[PDB]
Amino acid sequence: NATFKNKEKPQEVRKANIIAARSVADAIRTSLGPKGMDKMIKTSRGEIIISNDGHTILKQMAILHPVARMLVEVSAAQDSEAGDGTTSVVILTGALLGAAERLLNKGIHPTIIADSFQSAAKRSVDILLEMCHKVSLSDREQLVRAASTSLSSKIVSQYSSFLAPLAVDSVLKISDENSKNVDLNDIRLVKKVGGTIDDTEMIDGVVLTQTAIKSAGGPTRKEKAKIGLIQFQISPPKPDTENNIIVNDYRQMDKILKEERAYLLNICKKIKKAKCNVLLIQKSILRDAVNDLALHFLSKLNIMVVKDIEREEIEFLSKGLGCKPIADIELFTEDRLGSADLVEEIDSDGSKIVRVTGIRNNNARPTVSVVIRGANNMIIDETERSLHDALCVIRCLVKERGLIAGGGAPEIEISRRLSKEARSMEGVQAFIWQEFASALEVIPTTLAENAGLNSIKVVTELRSKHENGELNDGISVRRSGTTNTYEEHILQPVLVSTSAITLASECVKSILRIDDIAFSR
Amino acid sequence: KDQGNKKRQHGLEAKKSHILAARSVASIIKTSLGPRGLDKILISPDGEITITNDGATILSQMELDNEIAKLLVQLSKSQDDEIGDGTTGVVVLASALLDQALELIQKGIHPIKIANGFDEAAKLAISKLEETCDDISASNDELFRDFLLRAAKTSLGSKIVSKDHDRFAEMAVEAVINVMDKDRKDVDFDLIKMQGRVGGSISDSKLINGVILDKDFSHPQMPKCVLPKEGSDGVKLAILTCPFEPPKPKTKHKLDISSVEEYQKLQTYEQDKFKEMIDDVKKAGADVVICQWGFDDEANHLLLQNDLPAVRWVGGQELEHIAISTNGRIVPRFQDLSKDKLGTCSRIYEQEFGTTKDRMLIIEQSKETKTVTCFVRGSNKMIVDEAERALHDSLCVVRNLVKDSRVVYGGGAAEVTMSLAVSEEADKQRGIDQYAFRGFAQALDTIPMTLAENSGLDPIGTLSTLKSKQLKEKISNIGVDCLGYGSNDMKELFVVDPFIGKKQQILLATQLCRMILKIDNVIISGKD
Amino acid sequence: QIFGDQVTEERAENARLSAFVGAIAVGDLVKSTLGPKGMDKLLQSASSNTCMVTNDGATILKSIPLDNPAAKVLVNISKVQDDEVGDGTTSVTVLSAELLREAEKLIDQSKIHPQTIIEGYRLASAAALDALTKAAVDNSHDKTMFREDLIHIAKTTLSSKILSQDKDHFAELATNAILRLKGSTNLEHIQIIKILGGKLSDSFLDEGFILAKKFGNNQPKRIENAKILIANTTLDTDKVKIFGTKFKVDSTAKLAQLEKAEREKMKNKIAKISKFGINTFINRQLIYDYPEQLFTDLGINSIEHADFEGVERLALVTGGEVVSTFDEPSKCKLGECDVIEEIMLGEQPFLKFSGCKAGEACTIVLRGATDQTLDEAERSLHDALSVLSQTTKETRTVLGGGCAEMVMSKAVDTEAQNIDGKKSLAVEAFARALRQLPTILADNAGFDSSELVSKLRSSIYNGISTSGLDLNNGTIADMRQLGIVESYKLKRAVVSSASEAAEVLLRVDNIIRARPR
Repeated sequence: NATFKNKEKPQEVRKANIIAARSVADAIRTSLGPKGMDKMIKTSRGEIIISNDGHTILKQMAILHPVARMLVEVSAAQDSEAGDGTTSVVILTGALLGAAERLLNKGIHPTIIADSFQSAAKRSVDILLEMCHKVSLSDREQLVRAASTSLSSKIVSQYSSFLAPLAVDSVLKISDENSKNVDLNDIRLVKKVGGTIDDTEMIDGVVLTQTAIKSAGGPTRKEKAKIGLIQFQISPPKPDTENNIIVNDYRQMDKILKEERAYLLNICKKIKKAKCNVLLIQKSILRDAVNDLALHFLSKLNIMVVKDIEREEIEFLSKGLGCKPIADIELFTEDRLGSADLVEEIDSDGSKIVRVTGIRNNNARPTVSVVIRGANNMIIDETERSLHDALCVIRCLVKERGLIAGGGAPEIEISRRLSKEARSMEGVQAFIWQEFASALEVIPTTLAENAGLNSIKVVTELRSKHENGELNDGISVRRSGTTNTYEEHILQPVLVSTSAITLASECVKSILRIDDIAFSR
Repeated sequence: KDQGNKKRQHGLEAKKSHILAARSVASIIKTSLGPRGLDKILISPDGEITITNDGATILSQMELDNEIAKLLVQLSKSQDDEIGDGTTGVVVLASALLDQALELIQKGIHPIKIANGFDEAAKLAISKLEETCDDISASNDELFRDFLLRAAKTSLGSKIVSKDHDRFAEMAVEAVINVMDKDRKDVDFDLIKMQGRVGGSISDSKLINGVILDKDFSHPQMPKCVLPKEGSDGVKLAILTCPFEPPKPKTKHKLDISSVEEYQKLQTYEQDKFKEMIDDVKKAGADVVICQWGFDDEANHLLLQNDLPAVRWVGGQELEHIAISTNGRIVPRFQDLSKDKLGTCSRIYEQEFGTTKDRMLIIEQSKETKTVTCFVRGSNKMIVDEAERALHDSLCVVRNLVKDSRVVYGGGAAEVTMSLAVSEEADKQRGIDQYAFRGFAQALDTIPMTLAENSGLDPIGTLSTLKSKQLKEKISNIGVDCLGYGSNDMKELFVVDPFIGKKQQILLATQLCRMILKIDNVIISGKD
Repeated sequence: QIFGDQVTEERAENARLSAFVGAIAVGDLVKSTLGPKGMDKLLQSASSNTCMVTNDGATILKSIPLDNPAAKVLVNISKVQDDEVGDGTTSVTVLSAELLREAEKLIDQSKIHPQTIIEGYRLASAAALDALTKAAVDNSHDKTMFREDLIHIAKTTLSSKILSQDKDHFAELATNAILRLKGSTNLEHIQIIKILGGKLSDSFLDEGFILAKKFGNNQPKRIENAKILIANTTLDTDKVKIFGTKFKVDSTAKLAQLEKAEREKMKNKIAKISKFGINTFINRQLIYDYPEQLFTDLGINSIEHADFEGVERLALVTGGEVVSTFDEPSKCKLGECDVIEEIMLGEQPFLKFSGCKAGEACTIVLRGATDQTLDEAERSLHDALSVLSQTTKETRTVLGGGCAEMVMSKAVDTEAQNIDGKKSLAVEAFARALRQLPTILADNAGFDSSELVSKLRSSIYNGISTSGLDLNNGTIADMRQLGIVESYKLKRAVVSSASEAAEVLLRVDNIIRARPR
């Protein structure tokens, strides 16, 4: 026939960006699953790194293609919300872009294509909630088993017996009820050299990163303490311009000492008037943080001093402790302090780490800082990343209760149900429900390809078994075939599959809505 | 010298190139001729974008290396001073004489004969327009003012100003009467100060009888108005071209203040020197002190207690407009200050203009002065710039209407009358001048055809229509319609052009056309 | 080589291409972003890591550097919509580009000066604004509750102002000076009279338009069934400046005799005053007794020293116009008033006009104790009348959803019915650009524009048409049942800005290349 010719071709420019976006998904496709293939990336600086993690690949890939950069932001939101599945959410996006290529060949405008994915994503989640097995946070046996399976993918396995309740008990105290999203940044994992894996202390109140004063007069312990956060630094006057101290006479020596000791004491006097037992000084290597004369002055006033506080923890300690930052001593008062029953310095082996308990504040809530110890540096590192993934899986259960059987089980059944529910629709949208169901099968198909199993054979075995049973069968690399993932202890929380579909519909939308690009400076 | 990058054309390729060079430049402003002409987007070398249809602004912004097109720029400088409305019309008319001259050069006519042919033809066209022109003041006195009120309306009819145009029509009539006397019948542009600022509206523009000279009154405690001071004559102002400072030698200077003891000595020393110089103002009896240089802090303290407002940082040209309006004098030094040299005015006050925070000041007279200051405002920077140039052209038309009571009806009726008159006299004068007069009449047809093209009508069919109405019926003035009107016959619509203004346009067209023909040689060097 | 520093004048036809193809290409960038379902665009810089994505039309146009000098003018035109209102700037740029699409079709098919086509848009835009007025509805309903909200806000504005002495009386004056207008809220319909020797709380409101400085000496103090004429002339001591002109006469009496002859020619214009069938005349200057005596015999009443501003406010309430010349008798637009009464208040002579033709207006006479009380009362009152009247023009809406856009199309087609010979295509193309607005909304929504607009036009063409664009079901549905309405001020602003946008671009015959930076 004769239809709209579209002399100008803004869509053909978008189709070029789709092919460029699908090329990124093809590279990440080989990295899906624990058996996925590694990728070699050479940075411009010359560093040679390798890993199968899709979050680390897309971060160091340095994509200059603007549409393909959206896959990096989705992987960032995938790790920030669910914490797992950053590789599968990118592959699912490429399938919807590939299915949209067939829709554009039929003369379908991308607006309906993007709008139909909204109803397709909302329906796929509702179907997923029907098959999801509801679990509650009051059961501590299910949370330990869910965290133990996430720790079995790392070098540390037999020592996870004490690591599993650590992540469970830490969240149950901060979960309360109906809290929706719980930020894992409130959980601080402290890495210290020395000790062993079996040595761990929760210390739900808070934990600092620094030692105490090693000079003369350091209390190293305080009882009934008030902890402030001082961004200022107590030092004799040191202007940023050129300065020099020249003493040619005995009168000149006393003149410099009296001006410095009085300036330091006047700051110490204002601190005692506010009843400040413990002080946290921001670390500055440029100038002096706390002078040795100030250490002797604050020791006579019975004020505990902890200096050299890391600048990264200044934002964290201002939140969990419920205190406020102090720029100047003139604005430094008691109202910005905390409340602490006991502040002491406890050294397991060689660490000499300071812990504080009993914040006792209404605005400050149980912000927990966990200490992780180990012999080698590679221990506390991999342990921190392994427990971080365990906190992400538990975070999924707190915001959205229930779990599903992983291994591509929900992707097959939802694709079969949307194919049958597509008859209830009519018009252009009805054909999109069929292509949307076929696009959900790329995740289980890739898992069978990266594991060495036959692509076409394993996928048909899932459609055959999922007809009679419900969510009882999936792909497992341990049995090298299709088996029960619930008996094999493979458990994927529902929020991961929910966020992966939600971010995929939003990513493909932000792609197809771009009809052109122009240089803008 | 510098044979490379050097071009020369004499007697062969110059005569053909000079006509085509001026034709391409004049063809730019042909579409902009008339009130219906189309605007252009101009970009200054600094990056400012302006839009105007005025031929003077377009030609003035042109910086070009074309040797023939520079002659169009040299005449345009004299067109704004003499008339100002002969910008686009003369250049098109001068190029029309060049196109007819090129046709005569191909026939073997000597170029000086073409120059003398257009000169003798221009003299005959003046005598024909002198017989057919009409008088204004002989018709009525108020009808003369009606032409002045509608003179600015024609220039403002193509702009947004046409809504409030009745305000600027009265400002042009009252300004010319004051600065021009019926004896010399000349309006000096240097005696009319053109000043405008952005903001407000176009209806807030006021006509001031004297210099404005915006000032903040120095120290804020000084009063905003100047009183007559208990029956004194007018308001005496001081014009000082020398700064007000404590006396110091030319050698050392280097004044160091060690402590408060030396600070009080220098403060009382400079204050006592200020008391000697202020007495010359008190002996002369000047109410306000206007100086060319800034003032000190202690200088404003003594002027505040004496009720003597201070005005500092006044330009040299700004002081010239002060002595002309107030009938004052320029006093070089302080010892020569006298009451006879003080400018006398009615009063000095600070008048707030709209919502503008500048809060300028007004110095009035109430008596006829030798100079005025036109104050224009507008809601846009372009509207202010367009209203200043339109008012300038309106003041020049009034100058020609009073200088010569005889006028002609424009809009194409004048050029067609000139063509039919010269074409009839072309057959009466035999010889070589016969073709010189016919080519001159054909060049005069370019203006009404260009106006016919710029009006969206057939230039050939309309030109024959104006010639048919002025012959078969009777000899009169019926022009082409530049702006949409009721009908033809501009004489009925009261469209008037000054006879001395149109006479000055046709003389500058033939004057430049000769100078173009009088130069057959072009020599330019290279760029080092 | 002209101008300087890589600045030259572009070719004539290339100037129209830069003003059209160059401007439409810039307009097509934000054209796909019109509406909530519109497209998006990426904006990339040289560093490429600073880039961003946004759907804002004002952000895309201003951020992208435009080397086209015609495109720089389009950006400055879009700034008018941002400063005046600040909403719907994208729709203004799109509609301004659609007018360029039709203007390019009118030129290329003509190649005649566009200035005539500009006159075709001015006559077509007037018919488009008239269709928006006939279909204009209001959420202003329950004005009685709005009257209670107007009197409370007026008292809030009077705070910190010297008018705070009595809040109830002054807020009642402003209440009756707005709701009783039933028309234009401009301050030119409200005359402020400032007098001395009285109290602020003693001020009253008079619906009649009040002047001062009573007219005439022997003229009567009352005029019944008045016909108002506006003219500017000097009938008292003409030939203002005679100094400098050479005078050759036998006696000085010939100088005054010439002035009598100059005023004798004015008698013909005096006769033209009586030919208008008017009993009342208004002049800005004064009039001598002899031409005023001729006014008494002919039945003409002379009004002197009316200035101009105060005259223009009188011609609007009486339905007249201002003209300084007489072209021909019985051709003019005249105003009228039923009763003219000469009164006196504050020890000053005043004039009272009552019964104006279609008169809707009021006059507030304030009694102050000094000039400071009078000046601060007039400025603070206008600030209250401006804010309270701002809610009258806004919240007044029209039927939206593409309806009013097509209602203007058939209204311009009605203007295309009775039209001049060469102005038919210029007006008809304006209706084509109005029909491209629903075409773009259907393309960005992902639907078929040719099927919807053709069924939308044929339905709205003849009769009984409430229909508009329905983007939810992808068909033509009734907007009144769905409740889709859009502001009347938005419709008036976009059409007026697009009309002015076409004036700026079409009046430019040739475009000089801008200086590259």
